Amino acid sequence: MSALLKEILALTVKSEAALWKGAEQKVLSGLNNLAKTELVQITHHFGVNKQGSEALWSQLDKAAVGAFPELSVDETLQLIDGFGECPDSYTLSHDLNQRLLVSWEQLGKLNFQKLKETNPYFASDIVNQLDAAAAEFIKVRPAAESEAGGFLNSLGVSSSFNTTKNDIYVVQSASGKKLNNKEQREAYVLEKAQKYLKEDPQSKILDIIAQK
Amino acid sequence: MFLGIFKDVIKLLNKKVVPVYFWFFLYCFLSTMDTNIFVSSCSFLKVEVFGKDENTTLVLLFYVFYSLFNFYLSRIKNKNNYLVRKHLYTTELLIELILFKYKLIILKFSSIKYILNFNVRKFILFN
Amino acid sequence: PEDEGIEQQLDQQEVLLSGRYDPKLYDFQEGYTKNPEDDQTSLIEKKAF
Amino acid sequence: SDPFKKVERDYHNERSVHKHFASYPLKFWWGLNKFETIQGIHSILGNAADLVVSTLSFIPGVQGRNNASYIENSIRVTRFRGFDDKTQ
Amino acid sequence: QTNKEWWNLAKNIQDVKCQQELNRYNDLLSQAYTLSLDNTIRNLVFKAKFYSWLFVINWFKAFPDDFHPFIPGLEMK
Amino acid sequence: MTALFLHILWSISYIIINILYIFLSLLLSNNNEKIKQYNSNYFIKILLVLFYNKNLSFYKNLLSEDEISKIEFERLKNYPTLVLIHSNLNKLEKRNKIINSFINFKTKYRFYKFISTNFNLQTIIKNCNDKIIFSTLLYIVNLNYSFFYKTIKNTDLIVYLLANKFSILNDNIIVSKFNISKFNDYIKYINNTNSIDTYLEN
Amino acid sequence: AIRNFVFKISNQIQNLAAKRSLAYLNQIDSQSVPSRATINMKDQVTQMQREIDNMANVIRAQIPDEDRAEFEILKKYYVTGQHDSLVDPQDVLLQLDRIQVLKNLKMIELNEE
Amino acid sequence: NSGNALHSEYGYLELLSNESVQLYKDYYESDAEEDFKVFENLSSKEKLVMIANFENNLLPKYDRSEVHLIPKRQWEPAFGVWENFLYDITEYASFIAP
Ligand SMILES: CCCCCCCCCCCCCCCCCC(=O)OC[C@H](COP(=O)([O-])OCC(O)COP(=O)([O-])OC[C@@H](COC(=O)CCCCCCCCCCCCCCCCC)OC(=O)CCCCCCCCCCCCCCCCC)OC(=O)CCCCCCCCCCCCCCCCC
Ligand SMILES: CCCCCCCCCCCCCCCCCC(=O)OC[C@H](COP(=O)([O-])OCC(O)COP(=O)([O-])OC[C@@H](COC(=O)CCCCCCCCCCCCCCCCC)OC(=O)CCCCCCCCCCCCCCCCC)OC(=O)CCCCCCCCCCCCCCCCC
Ligand SMILES: CCCCCCCCCCCCCCCCCC(=O)OC[C@H](COP(=O)([O-])OCC(O)COP(=O)([O-])OC[C@@H](COC(=O)CCCCCCCCCCCCCCCCC)OC(=O)CCCCCCCCCCCCCCCCC)OC(=O)CCCCCCCCCCCCCCCCC
Ligand SMILES: CCCCCCCCCCCCCCCCCC(=O)OC[C@H](COP(=O)([O-])OCC(O)COP(=O)([O-])OC[C@@H](COC(=O)CCCCCCCCCCCCCCCCC)OC(=O)CCCCCCCCCCCCCCCCC)OC(=O)CCCCCCCCCCCCCCCCC
Ligand SMILES: CCCCCCCCCCCCCCCCCC(=O)OC[C@H](COP(=O)([O-])OCC(O)COP(=O)([O-])OC[C@@H](COC(=O)CCCCCCCCCCCCCCCCC)OC(=O)CCCCCCCCCCCCCCCCC)OC(=O)CCCCCCCCCCCCCCCCC
Ligand SMILES: CCCCCCCCCCCCCCCCCC(=O)OC[C@H](COP(=O)([O-])OCC[N+](C)(C)C)OC(=O)CCCCCCCCCCCCCCCCC
Ligand SMILES: CCCCCCCCCCCCCCCC(=O)OC[C@H](COP(=O)(O)O)OC(=O)CCCCCCCCCCCCCCC
Ligand SMILES: [K+]
Repeated sequence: MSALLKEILALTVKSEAALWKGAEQKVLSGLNNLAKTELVQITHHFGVNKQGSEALWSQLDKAAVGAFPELSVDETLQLIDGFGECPDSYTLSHDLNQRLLVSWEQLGKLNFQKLKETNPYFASDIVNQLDAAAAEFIKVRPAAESEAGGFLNSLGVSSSFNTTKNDIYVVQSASGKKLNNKEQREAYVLEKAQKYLKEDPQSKILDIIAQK
Repeated sequence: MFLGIFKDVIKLLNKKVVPVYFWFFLYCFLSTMDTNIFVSSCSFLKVEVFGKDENTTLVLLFYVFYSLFNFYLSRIKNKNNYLVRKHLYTTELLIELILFKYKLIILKFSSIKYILNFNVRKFILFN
Repeated sequence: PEDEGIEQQLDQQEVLLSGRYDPKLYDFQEGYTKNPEDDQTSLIEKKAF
Repeated sequence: SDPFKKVERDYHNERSVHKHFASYPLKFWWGLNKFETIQGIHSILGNAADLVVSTLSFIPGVQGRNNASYIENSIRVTRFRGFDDKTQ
Repeated sequence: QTNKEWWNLAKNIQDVKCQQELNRYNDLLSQAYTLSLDNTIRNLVFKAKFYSWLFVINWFKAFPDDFHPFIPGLEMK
Repeated sequence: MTALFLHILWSISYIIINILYIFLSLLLSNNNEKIKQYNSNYFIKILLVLFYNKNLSFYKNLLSEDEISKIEFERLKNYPTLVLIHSNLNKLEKRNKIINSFINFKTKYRFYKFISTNFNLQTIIKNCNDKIIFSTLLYIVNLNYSFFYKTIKNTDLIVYLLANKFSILNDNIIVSKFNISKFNDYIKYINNTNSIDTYLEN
Repeated sequence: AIRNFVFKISNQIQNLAAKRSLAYLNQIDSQSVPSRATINMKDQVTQMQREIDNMANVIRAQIPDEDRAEFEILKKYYVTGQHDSLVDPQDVLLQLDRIQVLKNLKMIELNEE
Repeated sequence: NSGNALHSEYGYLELLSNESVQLYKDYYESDAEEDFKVFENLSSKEKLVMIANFENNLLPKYDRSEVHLIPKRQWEPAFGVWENFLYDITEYASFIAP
């Protein structure tokens, strides 16, 4: 158990073809013997080191799906990271991606709820920061609508939350460092847009920036 | 364009802008108790509910039933989910209560004369 | 040109430099008081004056 | 129902207790008519309601107020005349 | 020449460097005149006389809010 | 009830204007092409800003996308009560189009890696896992800026917001939003804004 | 004639409005009366804002430490969260209830100790 | 667009008060009977008094009054009283007024 995990760690660090083959066979045979924690750790280690046979990953996908309900937050994060940095030829069956997608969204929603309750200004602070340098059309967006039902939704009329959006954003650095000028900000935005375009040629970030 | 105006009139009278409750209130306001269909036939409402100068017993029973039902619904709703935007009217009431609680604190620890002078100065600046 | 702005500056110097308004010649007082009392204005106001 | 019994006069009924304790906390808001501001608010609402009735009077069975009639003007105008909360 | 109540109010009031700004707190600083007394009949009579006389004497003073010689301010702070 | 009172009076004004609009159209040249030439007039723009909504037939096909956007922008900027009336009228749309995103785990993680590499999520949220912060930020964007998904790709919008936010400074910043048209905001705004800080670039 | 006269009225009105709105920037008016009026308005505004803060400070000092946390929440909301739509008052209410839960627990302990 | 001042218009005013105090110190530099410590921590009224005597010596000393030409729209007899009147109104609100 502990020795086998250390052996996998050492072999992965060495990054030798024969060692990877030996580790792949050993883990594949001992998947049932190893517990959920060991399976998650080895899956994470393989992903970060970028090695593993397609059959091994396919069987790991089956194991993760079967044992998914008994996973903690740390276990879920490690599996997400490992399956994120997985070999390219690892087209997964349409059960694990759904589980990872659902789990990741739930973690974000729960984190948002916990942060908002602890500090009601958490959501407001983020939105102001995002909208500080945003374009005018971005600020023109409508407001949130009340989805609650009842008399106001069935027999009454509920006034909308939209109000005038002519506001001035004053940005001040908490640390006190000098802020970037308009030219510097434009260069920063342009550089990021170019990087995103290279990763995704179909991105329309150029048009979005050009709009305003 | 006559069709366009007619469609606009229908939309302006839509439920989302003119509540059906307003129409029901308007119908009750315009019609008498003998012409109102909702109550002319029903003798209980026309006599036992709205016909008694003092109906404390029935009023109390109705309020108790309504209170328990709404307490149950609110408890169920809070238990199930809470990350749902609430209506503006309910939000404003909660805002006013929180402001009122703070205002009581200020009044408790501050003099009436100081309050009056501060408010007068603030009003003068606003003008 | 006899510019309005420049001429106003020049006449101000002419009036003040005429010597008729020398502070040495005047004993500044409140005036409105029943009894003769010196200027009661604040120290900053005197310097501004 | 039987409204006739209520109409019937009775020594005990007339001198009995008509208003009970529960009604006092529920009906004490009627004393706000003392204030001129409250009287102004109610008059404005009444005038606004009359205007709505007049505009919608075209439908059969609904007749709005006529300014010619003296009774309608007198009652609408003298409702709060001489109001005194001290005298029962 | 002040009391603990005024000092407590004065220290809490912070970031004020102008007498005109402090005069805006004159009513708040007036709370230092606690004049604590019981409401016995003799005291109740004295209170009525003392405050009525205090109103009359202030009328003869006729000082404005700007000049408050008996309300300690910035200099003592 | 105040909103209903404003809506009814606005509705009565809207009906009267349209009746006048029809009467003028029938009396004058009665050509839509001629009418469209005056959409840039000073007063015509005010009339549109006053009585134009996407859910009504008034100037249904006589305005272009650019003109409509400008009219909406002007109303949303310097007309509080009109925005209240028109915002309520917008409820009649009942669009209620909710669309999910990041269906494929592969794409979602790749987008997360790019954001993590090019940006420091610790600034937005402190003492939290990067993946959790990434998921939280996506939820925030969906709640707030989902209006643009009809035309703007979600990934592009998220990158644009992140790039602009970090352009100001690659560190924690404090943002204050004020509406100088309002008395309370203006007094806070002038009080909080100092010339020395602006000169020092703080 | 008529058109020129109308413009002359407009020219004087526009000059009057421009002076009435931006005379505090220049020194055209001797003694800088509009400039001192503008400075006075800002001083009154800043003092009023500072006076509100000072009033909170003195109450904060006198408030019992048990409910000092509640005072901080109420003070912060009254200054910031009141005018912000993104700040849900329910969360502020929830914080108050959590404080009330602790007070209720302490109350019940004292009664039934 | 408004009679109120913006944030960028207050830093300039603050400099004027500081400049006025400095101008007084420079001119009366060679005066024994002058204590400049009094100018430290001025009151709001005291600052206003100093601002009253502030003077900017880099401004041009000539009168800035001048004449500006705004071309008119000649009356068009082909339109009529109302059409020309509306043309004048929109022109005034659109070009002449701004
Ligand atoms: C967001 C919220 C959501 C809520 C959700 C939940 C809702 C739940 C449901 C709630 C429902 C609630 C509904 C009800 C609420 C509304 C109720 C309502 O309408 O009430 C408002 C009610 C409306 O008034 P009203 O009865 O319609 O007014 C009559 C008209 O004035 C008619 O006046 P009149 O002409 O016939 O005679 C008086 C004459 C005025 O002539 C006089 O001068 C009258 C003088 C009378 C004697 C004064 C004696 C003072 C000495 C001390 C006391 C001596 C003992 C004798 C006292 C006798 C009573 C006065 O008045 C005028 O003409 C004045 C001009 C009117 C316009 C200006 C308005 C100013 C305010 C009104 C009061 C003005 C008083 C001025 C006094 C003199 C100042 C120089 O307002 C008042 O009660 C008055 C204003 C408030 C006063 C507050 C006082 C607090 C204590 C102060 C202590 C310290 C100072 C004491 C000394 C006095 C100052 C020096
Ligand atoms: C039923 C008839 C109704 C009509 C007639 C009404 C009366 C005539 C009109 C009088 C109008 C002018 C006002 C004169 C009295 C002023 C006294 C005063 O300022 O005392 C300050 C005294 C000291 O206050 P402090 O200096 O601010 O600080 C006190 C702190 O507690 C700090 O204190 P501590 O913690 O150190 O504890 C000590 C505290 C402890 O105090 C307590 O709280 C302990 C409570 C124990 C039980 C209370 C009931 C026993 C006393 C009854 C009063 C005498 C009989 C009244 C009936 C007469 C006709 C049959 O004791 C004291 O400090 C001394 C208290 C002695 C003053 C009150 C006694 C006289 C009041 C009655 C009027 C005087 C004229 C009567 C003429 C005829 C007979 C000679 O304050 C009070 O205690 C005032 C309390 C509220 C008094 C309300 C009026 C009297 C009610 C009596 C009960 C009657 C039945 C209820 C129905 C009434 C009709 C609605
Ligand atoms: C509402 C319900 C009923 C009333 C309930 C009770 C009252 C509630 C409200 C008031 C509560 C506060 C009570 C007062 C606490 C103490 C306040 C305080 O600290 O003030 C002390 C005040 C400090 O102020 P400061 O430092 O001079 O600064 C002056 C600033 O102006 C700053 O001045 P200030 O703003 O601080 O002024 C102080 C003024 C603060 O309080 C007030 O201003 C009063 C507010 C309430 C009354 C409002 C009435 C307004 C009237 C107009 C409205 C229309 C009325 C219509 C009436 C119709 C029906 C009649 O204090 C008072 O006068 C309090 C009077 C309280 C009794 C109120 C009732 C009076 C009734 C009188 C009736 C008429 C006469 C008798 C009958 C005649 C006909 C038969 O003075 C002292 O410290 C006194 C020191 C003692 C020595 C004085 C020596 C003077 C002579 C030498 C002068 C030269 C000095 C040396 C050279 C210079 C220096 C080197
Ligand atoms: C004038 C025209 C009248 C025409 C009459 C025609 C006959 C039919 C009338 C139709 C309306 C009534 C029936 C249907 C109502 C439907 C309600 C509903 O589901 O809406 C949900 C609506 C949803 O809210 P939201 O849209 O999200 O807006 C949130 C705002 O927070 C919520 O507020 P808001 O800003 O949106 O505006 C409502 C605001 C009030 O707004 C108004 O002022 C309303 C103005 C009139 C509106 C008229 C609309 C209907 C027009 C129909 C006629 C059209 C004719 C067309 C034909 C052509 C005509 C030429 O109401 C309140 O919240 C007031 C609550 C506090 C009580 C105030 C009164 C007592 C004074 C207390 C003072 C307390 C001060 C502190 C303590 C003082 C101590 C001394 O919920 C509410 O607003 C709940 C209101 C609960 C209180 C209502 C009852 C209190 C009195 C209200 C004001 C006076 C009017 C009373 C009726 C007058 C009739 C003559
Ligand atoms: C003591 C009493 C208490 C109150 C206090 C006192 C108040 C005193 C107020 C005095 C106001 C003086 C105004 C003088 C203006 C001078 C204009 C001018 O330069 O003249 C040359 C101008 C020469 O024409 P042009 O510019 O060369 O153009 C001709 C081209 O051939 C044709 O050019 P185009 O074809 O290329 O394009 C234009 C053509 C294009 O076609 C149109 O646009 C025609 C539009 C017709 C109206 C459509 C709406 C129909 C619904 C009824 C009205 C409801 C009100 C809404 C109106 C919307 C806007 C039109 O339109 C025209 O033909 C323009 C002339 C239209 C005249 C016909 C309509 C007159 C009545 C208007 C309504 C009056 C208010 C009634 C209120 C309710 C009574 C029950 O003269 C005219 O042709 C029109 C002169 C009109 C003089 C009006 C005098 C009225 C005096 C009595 C006032 C009281 C009325 C009753 C109400 C009482 C309430 C208490
Ligand atoms: C229909 C009813 C009408 C009622 C109208 C009654 C009007 C009475 C007006 C009296 C004015 C007196 C002015 C002189 C000063 C009085 C003392 C003072 O300044 O108060 C503060 C004093 C000082 O109290 P303090 O020291 O706590 O003051 C607090 C403020 N600091 C912290 C600055 C000190 O208060 C008192 O001593 C108690 C006042 C209330 C006493 C009430 C007694 C009973 C009253 C019964 C009703 C009225 C009499 C009967 C009327 C019959 C009519 C038919
Ligand atoms: C078991 C349920 C039976 C009834 C079911 C349908 C009821 C629908 C109508 C609701 C009741 C209306 C009664 C009107 C007649 C009347 O009250 O008649 C009794 C008196 C009549 O007043 P007047 O003497 O001035 O005419 O009413 C009052 O004093 C006012 C009481 C409120 C009435 C309106 C209802 C308000 C909401 C009730 C809950 C809030 C608390 C109420 C007090 C505990
Ligand atoms: K200005």
